[PDB]
Amino acid sequence: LSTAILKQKNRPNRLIVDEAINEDNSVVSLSQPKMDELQLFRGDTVLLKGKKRREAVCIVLSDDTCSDEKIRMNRVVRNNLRVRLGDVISIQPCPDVKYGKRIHVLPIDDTVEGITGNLFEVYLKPYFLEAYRPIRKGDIFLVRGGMRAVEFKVVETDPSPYCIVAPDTVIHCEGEPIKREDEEESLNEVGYDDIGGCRKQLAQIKEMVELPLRHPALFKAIGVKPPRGILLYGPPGTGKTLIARAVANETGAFFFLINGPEIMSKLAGESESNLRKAFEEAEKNAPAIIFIDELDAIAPKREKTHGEVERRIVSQLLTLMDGLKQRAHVIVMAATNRPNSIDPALRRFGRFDREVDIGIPDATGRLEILQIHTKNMKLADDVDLEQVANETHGHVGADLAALCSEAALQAIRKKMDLIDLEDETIDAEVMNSLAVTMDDFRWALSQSNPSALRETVVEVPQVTWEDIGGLEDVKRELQELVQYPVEHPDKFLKFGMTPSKGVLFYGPPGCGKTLLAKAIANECQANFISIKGPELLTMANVREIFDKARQAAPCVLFFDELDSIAKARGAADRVINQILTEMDGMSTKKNVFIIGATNRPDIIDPAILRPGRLDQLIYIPLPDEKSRVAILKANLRKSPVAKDVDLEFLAKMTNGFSGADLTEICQRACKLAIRESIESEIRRERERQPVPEIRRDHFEEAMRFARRSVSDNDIRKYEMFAQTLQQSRGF
Amino acid sequence: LSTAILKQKNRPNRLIVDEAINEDNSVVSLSQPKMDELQLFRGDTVLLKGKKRREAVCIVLSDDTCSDEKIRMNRVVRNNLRVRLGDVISIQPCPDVKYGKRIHVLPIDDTVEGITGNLFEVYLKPYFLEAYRPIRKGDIFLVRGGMRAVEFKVVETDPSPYCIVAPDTVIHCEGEPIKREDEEESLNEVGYDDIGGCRKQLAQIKEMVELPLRHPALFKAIGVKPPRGILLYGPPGTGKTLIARAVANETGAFFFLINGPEIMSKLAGESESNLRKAFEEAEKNAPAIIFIDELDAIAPKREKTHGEVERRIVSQLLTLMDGLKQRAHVIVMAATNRPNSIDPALRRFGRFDREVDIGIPDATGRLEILQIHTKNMKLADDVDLEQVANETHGHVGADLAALCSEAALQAIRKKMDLIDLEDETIDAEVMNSLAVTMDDFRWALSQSNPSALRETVVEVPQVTWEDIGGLEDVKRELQELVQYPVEHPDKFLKFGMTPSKGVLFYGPPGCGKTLLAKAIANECQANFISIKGPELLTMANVREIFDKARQAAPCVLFFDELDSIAKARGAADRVINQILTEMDGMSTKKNVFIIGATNRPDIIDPAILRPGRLDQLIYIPLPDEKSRVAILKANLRKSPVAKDVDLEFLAKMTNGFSGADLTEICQRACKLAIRESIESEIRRERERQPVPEIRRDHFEEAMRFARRSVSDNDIRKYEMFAQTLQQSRGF
Ligand SMILES: Nc1ncnc2c1ncn2[C@@H]1O[C@H](COP(=O)(O)OP(=O)(O)OP(O)(O)=S)[C@@H](O)[C@H]1O
Ligand SMILES: Nc1ncnc2c1ncn2[C@@H]1O[C@H](COP(=O)(O)OP(=O)(O)OP(O)(O)=S)[C@@H](O)[C@H]1O
Ligand SMILES: Nc1ncnc2c1ncn2[C@@H]1O[C@H](COP(=O)(O)OP(=O)(O)OP(O)(O)=S)[C@@H](O)[C@H]1O
Ligand SMILES: Nc1ncnc2c1ncn2[C@@H]1O[C@H](COP(=O)(O)OP(=O)(O)OP(O)(O)=S)[C@@H](O)[C@H]1O
Ligand SMILES: [Mg+2]
Ligand SMILES: [Mg+2]
Ligand SMILES: [Mg+2]
Ligand SMILES: [Mg+2]
Repeated sequence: LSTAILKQKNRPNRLIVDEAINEDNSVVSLSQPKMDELQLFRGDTVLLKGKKRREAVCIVLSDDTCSDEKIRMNRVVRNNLRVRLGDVISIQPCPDVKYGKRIHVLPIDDTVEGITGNLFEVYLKPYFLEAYRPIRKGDIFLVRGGMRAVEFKVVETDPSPYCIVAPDTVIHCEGEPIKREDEEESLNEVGYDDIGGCRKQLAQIKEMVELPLRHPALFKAIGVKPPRGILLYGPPGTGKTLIARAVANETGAFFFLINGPEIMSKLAGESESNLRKAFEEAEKNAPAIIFIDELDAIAPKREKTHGEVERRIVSQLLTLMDGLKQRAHVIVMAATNRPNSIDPALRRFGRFDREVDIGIPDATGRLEILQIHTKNMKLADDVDLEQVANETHGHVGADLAALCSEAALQAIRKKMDLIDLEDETIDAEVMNSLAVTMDDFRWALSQSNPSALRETVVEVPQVTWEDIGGLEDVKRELQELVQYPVEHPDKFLKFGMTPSKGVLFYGPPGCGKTLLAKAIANECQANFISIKGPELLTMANVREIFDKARQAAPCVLFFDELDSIAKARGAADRVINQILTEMDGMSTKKNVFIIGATNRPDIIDPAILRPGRLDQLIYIPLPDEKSRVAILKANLRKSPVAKDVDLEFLAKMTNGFSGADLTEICQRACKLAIRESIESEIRRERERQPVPEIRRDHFEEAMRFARRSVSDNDIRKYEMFAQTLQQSRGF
Repeated sequence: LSTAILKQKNRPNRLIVDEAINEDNSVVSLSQPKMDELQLFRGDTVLLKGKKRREAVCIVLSDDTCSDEKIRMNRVVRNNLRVRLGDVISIQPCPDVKYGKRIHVLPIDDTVEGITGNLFEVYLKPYFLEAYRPIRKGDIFLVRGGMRAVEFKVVETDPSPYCIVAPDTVIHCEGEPIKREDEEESLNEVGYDDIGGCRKQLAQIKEMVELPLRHPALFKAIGVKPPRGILLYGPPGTGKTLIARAVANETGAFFFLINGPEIMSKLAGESESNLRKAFEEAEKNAPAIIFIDELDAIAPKREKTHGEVERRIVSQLLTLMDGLKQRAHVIVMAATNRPNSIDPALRRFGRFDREVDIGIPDATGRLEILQIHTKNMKLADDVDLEQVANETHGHVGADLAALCSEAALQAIRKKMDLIDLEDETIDAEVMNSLAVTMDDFRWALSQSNPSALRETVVEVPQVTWEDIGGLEDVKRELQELVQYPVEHPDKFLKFGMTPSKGVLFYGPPGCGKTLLAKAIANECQANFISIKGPELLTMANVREIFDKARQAAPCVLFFDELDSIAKARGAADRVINQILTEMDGMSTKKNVFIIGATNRPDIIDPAILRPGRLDQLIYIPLPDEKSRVAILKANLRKSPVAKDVDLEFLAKMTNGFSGADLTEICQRACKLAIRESIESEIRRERERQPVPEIRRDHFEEAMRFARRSVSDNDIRKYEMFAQTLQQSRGF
């Protein structure tokens, strides 16, 4: 699997956190059989490994009420490891823990507000009375005393980082008290759990970055060289910088961060000095990561660049990238939202040759993002994040963070009648009551302008075969053309046939060509890329479409509305010839399928049909009576149709209708039902100051206005091309 | 021959390595007749020359069990020469070897891990006890002693580089111990054996570079001046830098390396200083090579350049190139992947006038690359590198190195369930078991995006006359037009006729024009360049195509789908007029053949047909019955067709079918067989929870759906142009 690196090892050292019974900050309880397997004894000091490299040293005890697979700890231990209930930790024996020489501690500010008592005497001394509590640098623990308990932070240890607080150890609380904001900033460090919708890409990053650095011998043994340069790219706001901070906070390697604007804001000469210093300091620390965020800020195309300093930065960076000895254990990551603006010399072998695409999240990916962002918001109980994830079509992670911000602001606007902008301090009874409801999310949805609306979406469609009425033969052909070479490639090797990767749908308008392309991509669970003819004529970029379909294989590359390009024949001639050239180079990829659709088969370019490009000509015809019943059933699945409606009769009397004409009939019936329902409630309001389902009368009224969208002469010509389209090339 | 310089001289001094019997690190055994021919005696110290200029001094002995053509040595001697079993060395008498004054040695780190004993006393003294072992600087030898033997490196010799370790010689092991990584980096130096698919180009480089430098008198005697500038060019990743390191590590000349980005990363003034210093230091060392890697980094087109410093670098380089006295014995090599971005003044006589094209490797060349890269990988036994070489179509050497990396990573992913990313050290039982299987290579193939897919391939096609059915007369014409002027030029001089270098294939679509062009290029063993019409209309660059066909002569330059250009008549007018101009200038090359194909002969530009451009008009017609049998046989060669299938009957009932229509019939039959086979196995799985060959029923079902791709009126018009196409020019 591609995500095997992210899988939990499920070792016995892994344990699940539980709610403590009597265990204080410095002890943890386990089941006795667990120590028997782990050979742990009583009174042993143990080391806990958690999230974001956080550590803790505590005492392991025996619990007869502890589960085998779980560990016992209080909320303080759960806090110090950045772990939560239900999360997994690791445990290992901790030897060589010596008595503390001197521990430097300090309290949290908001705990010692208004308190003038001696912190050491009143709080620290009783808590450290012969208990032999093991502590580590950076730990936070709650100490009772006085009217209110105060938390303290271990800022320095003698020795570091583990020590035992003996009664002979010197405990001192001098120094500037620790602000809660300082600990709060460290509490909310980014981790791999703060990225949603990037599970596959996070697996790639771990293999490319964390594996060659933690286990360089694993690559020397298999006799391969790991990459030195990783280029994260994607649209703006998709979380490349967020992944940078996640790797910064959850890697064992030394991490150096370079900002593009930071480097180029410096004078001519301090930029190169800072670049050289970054790579030098990364080589001094053996396993290191250099992240160059906004790579295209410092390394644009040398052909398209005016200043001398910009060109000297790019050459300096190329030199430093080439100067990595491959024995230095330095990996250079970079992020960019304009991957094609980067100097081509920086994307070669040995320099940023591996690329990770942090693309647009899909509906489930962006539901995961929404849960991450709302995880600390005060949500109401009626808010359905699954729904919000479904309407947020063109949103990226930053668009969803902005959407949650706007929802919170709408919630505040509903409470401004209770607050004032000029209060010295806000009311206390409005904070606890302040919650974001699903209505605020609907409002924020109506006002959000996504930044990723105008760019190609590559995802499995939700259109299913059940959305299509009839075309059972075409469904069989499409399965045998798109699914068999992908699912049973050995069959195609047995008979020596190579599969054809192209299909042309043609026929009258509104008969289901677009639905068929999406439905076959959905059944095969293949990514779907749709490029309408108008999008091509308003566009170098055809090359990016085919490259995008190559990266996302198995893919169905749909070229819809080819008739729009054909009518434009100029720019349309270049577009078609580019597409033909790409389809010739595309034959290598055995799992990218190209589909074209046109309802003007008389003007299609004959070269499109050459054996090897789109030689499978499938004719989607105007639906017959049985298919019309099926179309009407398929369109009305989401509608409450009353049982007296005879779809058999509706399909009998609509003779030359398309699938889209039948959809328009159902649309009119819903419009009549909505009008009747709206009139009914206005009449009720009129008297005070119904229409649950679409009935047969609505379909009668809607159908006497039915207009047939394909002429009889049109049907004749389409039937003629059903026989003579393969002959269109030649004369 | 063009590769005569690479041929082994097969001198008596050449010997084949053998597995030692009793020979230790300082002795080598030979057959007694070999010394009789070589006049070598017993106890003589001898010098061994191996790969990458490595040397060794040892003692020659007499072996009655040694072959005449082979030499005896242990693994230590085999290691010190960078030679392997089956490889050839050279031998010569070594006189004037004096006693050592002081030899500075040091051990390898991993050999002395955990060992605190005295290296000299325990190891070095017993091994050097009166044995009079001859040693050289940089030698590595294994010395027994203690619980574990330790290897030592000779870092300095008094005198250098040969010395005799007398008992009176001072042996000392002080100094920082030698890391194995340091020796490992020197072990894996690049040599001419680390380049695959460039045998012809390596021969060119040796003649242009290593011959004028080793034997300048050989050029003064024949009265010619050797070139001073060699330009390696090719697509990115094709191994130009690799050849640079190979020449650096396997030439007797002083080698200076200049990096384009290195030079231009310096300040305005240190760049010119570094260039001048490089050429000065190359002239101080008499036979020298200056390699300027990434030439286009420092020397772009002065017309297309903005900075003043860039233009001063180009002028500085032109001055230095012109300043080579031709008596300095300095050769300047350069590499570039944009040979047309270089200043035209640098490709003139006396400056980079010789060019070597490190092009795309072909199937056998890239099999050689794959063997080089996997030679230290742990491959399984089922991996077929010949197959991988066949699917990797658009790959260059760097794409194949990346492909082997991805295969190794897939192998690791299959073993992550046994390893952990957080282990302090990896498991030992998973390394030895970790091997790359052919399944990992198929996966890496499915994910590889080659960088050389979108560029012209120049190679001999695999299409053979047996792939074509019928057209026996056309095959005779093509042989008499393409093969006779190449194979029997004296015949064409006898009769005073000059051959015509152009052919126009025309006729109905799908009748074999593309196959005929590839088949004649394959029979003549000529390079084949194909330029489809769409590729031209999406493109200065026509000039590069004809230049590329001129460099690769004997070549068949195929202009396929000329009908696509004709229908576009603009950009198409410029393309045709450019092609016509090139065909006029192309008549000089007597061994570049141009072929055009069109299935719209009614709109071909009449100037194409002028006597001297494409005046040979060959009409490929719609196949007759006998040819249809031949086409069906040719298409089904790779398919398991059952014997009851009557191809004679199939061809009888398909009357007006093209070659491509018959191929489509065979494709449908294979699709029906695949569907039946897939249904059969699903039925077997259905009952548990066949179709070995295509039978006559499949061809019956497939043929009732057969559609004829050429109309009867189309056939009439094509037959009319079979008589009146030469008349198309004039009115
Ligand atoms: N995949 C994601 N998961 C969770 N939060 C995300 C994700 N992507 C974006 N966000 C949020 O959006 C914010 C902005 O994302 P960034 O990390 O700046 O994206 P970006 O790749 O840097 O885009 P740029 O810098 O404009 S090219 C982050 O701080 C997160 O709060
Ligand atoms: N066979 C069908 N089954 C169900 N709904 C259909 C069918 N054909 C058309 N429709 C409906 O009519 C709409 C027309 O879209 P399609 O027919 O898939 O695209 P089309 O064939 O290119 O025709 P266009 O887009 O109007 S030119 C669909 O979105 C459906 O709502
Ligand atoms: N012909 C070849 N034989 C063997 N290995 C090769 C060959 N070509 C490339 N490689 C491998 O691929 C790597 C990349 O080759 P390079 O030397 O970078 O090619 P290149 O010509 O320098 O391309 P540039 O520098 O981007 S223009 C080499 O280090 C080898 O490991
Ligand atoms: N005479 C033939 N013998 C064998 N196979 C043939 C023959 N003619 C056509 N084919 C098959 O049909 C395919 C069509 O390719 P060609 O006929 O060589 O190209 P063409 O003549 O330019 O016609 P196109 O490419 O369809 S416009 C070939 O790749 C073969 O698979
Ligand atoms: Mg950013
Ligand atoms: Mg549509
Ligand atoms: Mg290079
Ligand atoms: Mg062809």
